[PDB]
Amino acid sequence: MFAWWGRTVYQFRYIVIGVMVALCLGGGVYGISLGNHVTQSGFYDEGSQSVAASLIGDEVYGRDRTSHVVAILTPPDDKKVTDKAWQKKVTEELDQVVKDHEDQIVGWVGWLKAPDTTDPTVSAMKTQDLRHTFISIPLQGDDDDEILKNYQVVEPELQQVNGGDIRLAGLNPLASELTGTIGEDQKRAEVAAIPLVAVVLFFVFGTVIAAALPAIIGGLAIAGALGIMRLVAEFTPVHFFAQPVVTLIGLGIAIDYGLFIVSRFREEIAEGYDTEAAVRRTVMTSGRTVVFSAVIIVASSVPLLLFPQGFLKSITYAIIASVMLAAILSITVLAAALAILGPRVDALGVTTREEVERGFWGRLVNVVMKRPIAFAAPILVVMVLLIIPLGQLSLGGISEKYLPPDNAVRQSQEQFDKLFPGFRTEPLTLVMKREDGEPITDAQIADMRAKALTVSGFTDPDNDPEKMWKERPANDSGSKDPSVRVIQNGLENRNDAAKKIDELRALQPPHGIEVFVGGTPALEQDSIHSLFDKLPLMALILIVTTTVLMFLAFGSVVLPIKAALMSALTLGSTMGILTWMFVDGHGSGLMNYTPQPLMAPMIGLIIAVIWGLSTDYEVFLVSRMVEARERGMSTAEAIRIGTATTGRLITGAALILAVVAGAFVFSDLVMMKYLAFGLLIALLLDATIIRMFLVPAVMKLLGDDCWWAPRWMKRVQEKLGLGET
Repeated sequence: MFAWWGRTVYQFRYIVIGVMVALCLGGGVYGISLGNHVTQSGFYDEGSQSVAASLIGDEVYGRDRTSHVVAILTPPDDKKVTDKAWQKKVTEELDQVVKDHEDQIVGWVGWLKAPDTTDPTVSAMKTQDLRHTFISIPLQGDDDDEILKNYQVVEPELQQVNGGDIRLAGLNPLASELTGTIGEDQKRAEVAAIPLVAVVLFFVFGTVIAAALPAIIGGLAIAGALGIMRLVAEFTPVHFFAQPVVTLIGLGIAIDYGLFIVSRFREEIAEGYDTEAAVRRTVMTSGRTVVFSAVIIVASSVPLLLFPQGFLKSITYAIIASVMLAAILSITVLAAALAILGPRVDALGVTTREEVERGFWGRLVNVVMKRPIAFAAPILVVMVLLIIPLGQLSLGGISEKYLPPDNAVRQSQEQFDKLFPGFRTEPLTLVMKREDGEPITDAQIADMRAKALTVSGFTDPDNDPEKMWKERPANDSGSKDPSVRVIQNGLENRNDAAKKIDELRALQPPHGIEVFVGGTPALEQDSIHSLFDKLPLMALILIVTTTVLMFLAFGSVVLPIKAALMSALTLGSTMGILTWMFVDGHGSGLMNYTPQPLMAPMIGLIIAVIWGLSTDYEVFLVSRMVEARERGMSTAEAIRIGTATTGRLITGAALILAVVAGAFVFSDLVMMKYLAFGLLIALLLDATIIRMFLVPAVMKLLGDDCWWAPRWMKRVQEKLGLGET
């Protein structure tokens, strides 16, 4: 058991050193190079009819690659686009890029390719003043990654047209801007964070090693996480911006764990215990808390596996492997290292009031317990207002509003969207499939169109129903099948989408043929519906699982349901404050971002994380309160000893959470600013208001009830082998 590994680490000291040092360099080269090999197109389309209709549509008519990049060309010296010499010049320039990238571009299409054309919409492309015209440059590729790599192959030559004066916007210029914000945020973090975390560590300690240890743990952590994921990638892959967030969160709570390990070790050394005895009780003492915290986090993450998605699933998978690897390094490499040197790790030093505050905390807790209603009244009245704002919530999807207002690409896009209205559309698709496989008659088409025309409220920009519900264009790379045909059309107001969506699904097609209703508005409204359909069951599993787990940690049945209710209150209050600052806009002008609806599954993730985090700190605290109560003594003694042996710990764990929170205020990315700020604010509010107000008051209210426990449940607890408090 632990005694065995205790003696084995001395007998195998040489190989654990040779392996773990070899592993970090090996994991570094294999990790920095390889293992992240997953696509970015496909984290949201999961099941439903709209996705089947999208695969069938792409399979028959072929993927449409014209809506990738739109470049706006402007002649210098205020010359108009009708200038013929310039057009020839840029055409040769265009032909020059066509000469250099035949393997990436199919070709260019637009009014320039046919100045004298009878096509209405193309004559509607030129602006009424004949001063601006934009062209589309489709690129080769079967997925967005190959496309992006082609954009990076062509961006130089495309950015060199018009003597360098050319603004590049669109899908690929934006994807490039996003991943570049990734690199800017990583480097910003490594040049703003490692010095800040260096001075914060140096200002809390007095010896170099104690402050240098969390950094050593941090470097080994990312190396071992990249190695874990390299092993994970043979079965399931991990991707995205969601990886650095996983490294900052894991490295943070991991430093918290090693903070509680260095603190408990210094404490046992100061009481006068030898290294072995101290390490054995700290091991079990910490390890039992980490095991409880981990099983709690697992119960917080598995329900998402009850309802799959993708991006979220990959993150919950990353969290489980990150917390488990953190616990393993906490109870293996670190504990052994601290065991050999011991207190002479603090010997050399930099050669070249905590008790007064702890007493103020004791006098203040005695004042609170002395006049509790003066605290209970304001807290519970503060409670009603938390959910007032919660009701206001709206749910939406991704769009160009997701970037900061000073980004060049967004303004270029907004200019395109105001200069050339009507070209950008999000249409609903009517995918038609016959099971006989035989062709669809012209009459069957005029009949389907007449029934789609029996529903009002659908856009008609031409002002003519004969031209409505056109057939989709057939590209030269689709397996044309007369068994499938699709017609599409946008909405005048995306808000009537929900109403009209129910009208589209309710239509009865002809006898033998089947109709599929698709398009991006339907996938979004079906994920929204499925989430608000499975939200009650999610909360149900979350509550029953956390209550039984607390019924196992504690011996009571009322205390777990009480903590569950107070954790639900904290949850509701957190999402109510978030809706109160992100939906109505109070605070948007200062932090520089635009208020808009949130992506619901991210609110599910934040609820699970906050719940598990507050529960872990509740188990750590009441776990020490119960250990002291189980050691005898009166209630006031157990209270004082608890809020005395941990005031300095919860204070340092808070300083740490604030340093990391300042690193997430520097984490950039607007949708990351909303999430990271939500977690930081709620975490500080709960960890400085909820725990310290609610706990002393509730325990006081219970009184002697705090110790009751059914007899058969105490024998069950004893029959499993648990109770080494």
